[PDB]
This record gives sequence, structure tokens and C-alpha cells, in this order.
Amino acid sequence: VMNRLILAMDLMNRDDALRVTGEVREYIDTVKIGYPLVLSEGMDIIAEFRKRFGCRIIADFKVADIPETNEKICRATFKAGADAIIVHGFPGADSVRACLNVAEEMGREVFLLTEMSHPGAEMFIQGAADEIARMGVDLGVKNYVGPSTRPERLSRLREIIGQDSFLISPGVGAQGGDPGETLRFADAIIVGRSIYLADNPAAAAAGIIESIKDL
Amino acid sequence: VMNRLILAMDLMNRDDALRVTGEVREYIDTVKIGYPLVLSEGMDIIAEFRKRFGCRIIADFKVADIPETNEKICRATFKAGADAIIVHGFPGADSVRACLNVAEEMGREVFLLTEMSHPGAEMFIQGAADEIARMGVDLGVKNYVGPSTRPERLSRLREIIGQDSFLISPGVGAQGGDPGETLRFADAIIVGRSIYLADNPAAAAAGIIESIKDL
Ligand SMILES: Cc1cc(=O)[nH]c(=O)n1[C@@H]1O[C@H](COP(=O)(O)O)[C@@H](O)[C@H]1O
Ligand SMILES: Cc1cc(=O)[nH]c(=O)n1[C@@H]1O[C@H](COP(=O)(O)O)[C@@H](O)[C@H]1O
Repeated sequence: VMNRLILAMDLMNRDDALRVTGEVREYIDTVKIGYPLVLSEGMDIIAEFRKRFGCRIIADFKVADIPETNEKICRATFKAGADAIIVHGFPGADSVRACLNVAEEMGREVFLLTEMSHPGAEMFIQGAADEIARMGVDLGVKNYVGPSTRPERLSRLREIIGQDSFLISPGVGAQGGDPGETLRFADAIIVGRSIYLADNPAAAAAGIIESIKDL
Repeated sequence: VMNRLILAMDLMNRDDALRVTGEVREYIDTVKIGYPLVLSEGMDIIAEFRKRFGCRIIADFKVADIPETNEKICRATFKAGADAIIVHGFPGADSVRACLNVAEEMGREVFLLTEMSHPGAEMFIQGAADEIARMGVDLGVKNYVGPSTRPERLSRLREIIGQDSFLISPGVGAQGGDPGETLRFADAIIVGRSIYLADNPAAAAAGIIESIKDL
């Protein structure tokens, strides 16, 4: 990922989302698009962004259903042009395998979300996260998401998945995570509001990149 | 819910989804619409169904993000005309509260998914399910989802939530659950493929209702 920075584009208006993404395009080459934008503007927004910006698109859909439904969700998401999809591991191995099967059929990638970044993640997810990660390894998952807000947990996730696996990390900026510390363990950081709510998103992205190059 | 039966409309084509829903409308008055249909046909499908069929719509979006994103997802879903949304409890109390806050602002309902119906649910979700349910009670959740495939677990969920709470249950038919047994504990059953993949969906729905009235 260009500059190890992934934009979390969670504005809910097509015009604002296009404006911000265009302003920061030189600093990124991967955009994470989730349900706030998709449920407001339609799945066609994925192919529009892919074309206009020539970026890779990660669909952050936190897929968390039974295996049969997960297959349908993944098929629709890849048909819409997403390069990868984020999948929850908490629903278990069969649900993750269903997503892996569709990604294999369509030449795409799955990212497994193993521990979340918000405070509530401590209640149930944290205590399962190591086992969710190990499940990922045993299923052959190569791409993972873990939390910038808890770098000791990010270190433990990296320990389980090994150095060859790709690890991206949200919670930088707004949720309190630090870019440099997070990049001790993650390959790339995800940043949303610290960029897209800034008075000058390009200057915000540049500031982050400047602190990244210093590592 | 009319006849204690909720149609899980997970066909991915608007014409087929409209045909089946129209054929079974006399047997139901609540349609559950999820991401297979929404990500294939757009969020506008919710208002279309609500109008054409005069049904209640439950958006089965298994909301499972951080609190800030959950608020955006719920706002977009209610703006699209959904009467209620299904929310995962596994991400913790703050994530569930975010959904409850938006439902309160917009005069809608949250259904909390506490234990899932597929085999993988045994790995991580089952061991947290009682505590997820108790969390729901403490947050004031009044609507719950639990698994037809494990009626002993459905009984335990009913025990925690009490008789006044509303409980709906998927996994009937295709996944192996039984309508009558499930309705010992749930107020309503969700049925998808046993109806929408049948040669005659109306006859399939009628058959289920006939076995329900017998209780
Ligand atoms: C992928 C994900 C997992 C998670 O544990 N935490 C998280 O924030 N996310 C998403 O990353 C983005 C974080 O954005 P900011 O906090 O930087 O605004 C939002 O899209 C969240 O939904
Ligand atoms: C709500 C939900 C939770 C869950 O634990 N199990 C489940 O099947 N679902 C959904 O119910 C429906 C079950 O459909 P059939 O198995 O009856 O086809 C699908 O939409 C599933 O995504």
C-alpha cells in the first residue's frame, strides 16, 4: 500500500467522498469503503472509485453471517469490483471458509478481522482473538486486521500470524492510536476521520506520511 | 408477526424476490431483507417492498462495527425505511448502545443477535452467548434473535430475556430446525430457502403455517 496508509472513506455523500478521496490520492493507493458510503450511495460507488482513482478497494463489510449467506455477500461484493473484503472471524471457521471459497473462485482476497479497536472489543472479542487468529492461520488466511488502540495486542497478533502475513490496522488518530507505534507491528495503517474530517485532508494525509517516512 | 412466520428474502434478483414475496404475502406480514438482496439491487428495495407488500421490514445487517460506524449504518438503514435492524452483540455494549441510540432517535427497533444457528457458532459465539444476552437485558434491548438449530440454547436465551421480550429464530428448514419445536421458545420463526427455493413457495409457506396452527 502506497505510503503504508489506507484511507477509510466513511463519508456518506458521494460528492464529499469523491472530493476528499481526490484530494488525498497522491498519498494513498488503497481506499477502504464500508457500509456508511455503500448503503448511502449504492454498490456502484466501488467501481466508480476504482476507475476514477485507480486505487485498490477494500470492502469493509465485516462479514459476519452463516456460511451460505457469507458466500452471497462475498459474491455480490466482488462482482461490484472490490479487490478484497474484511470478514469477522468470531462466527467461526465455516463462515470464514465460505468467504475464502468465493475469493478463490473470483481471484480476490479476504482480510480476517481478529480483534477490534473500540472499548467494547474487550468484552467478548479480546478473549477469543488469539484463537481467531490461529484459526485464520490454519485456514490459510494471509491478510489480517487488528487494533491500533492496543499495540500490545497488535504485537501478539503479529506473533501468531508471522512476518509474511499482511496486517492492516485501524484506530489511528480519532480513536487514539499512533501511526509510528502501530507500524512497529502492522504493514499499513487505516485512517478515516483524522483525514476526512480535517479542514485540509491533503495536509492531514501529508502530515501522517511525513511521520511514517521518519520510521 | 402474522402467523409467527417471517420470510428471509435472500434471493439476489429483484424480479425473483418480488415474485416470491408476492406469492407468500398472505402467510406473512414481516419480511427480513439482508445484504444478498440489498447489495445486489440497492437500498431502494426496502421502501419498494414496504410499499408493494405493506409488510414490516427487518434489515438483517448483522451490524458489527465500532460505535461511530454502527451509528452511520443504522441511520442509513432507517432512512431507507427499515422498521428494525439486526445487530451483533459480540462487539460489546458500546457498539450495541450506538444502534439503540439511533433507533431511539428515529422511532425504530433493534434486534440483538446473541447466538448464531450455524455449526461455526459453537467455536466462539456460544460460549459468550449467555453474557451477550444478559448485556442486552441490561441495555434494555427488547428484541432478540437466537438459533432454531439448538432449541436447548433457545430455551436458555428465553430464560435470560424473560417472557415479555420478543424472540425470533432462524435455522428452520434448510439448516435443520423444526417449526413447532422452535416456537416452544421463540415468538416467531424465520424461514428462507425452505420457502424461496421451493417449487411452490406459497404451498411451502402454507405447509409451515398449517404445522404452526396445530400448536
Ligand atoms: C476495520 C475496522 C475494524 C475495527 O476494529 N476498528 C475500526 O475502526 N474499523 C473501521 O476502520 C475505520 C476507522 O476509521 P477512523 O476511526 O480512523 O475514523 C472505520 O471505517 C471503522 O469501521
Ligand atoms: C438472522 C440470522 C442469524 C443466524 O444465526 N442464522 C441465520 O440463518 N440468520 C439468517 O436467517 C436466514 C436463514 O435463512 P434459511 O436458512 O432459512 O435459508 C438467512 O438470511 C441468514 O442470514
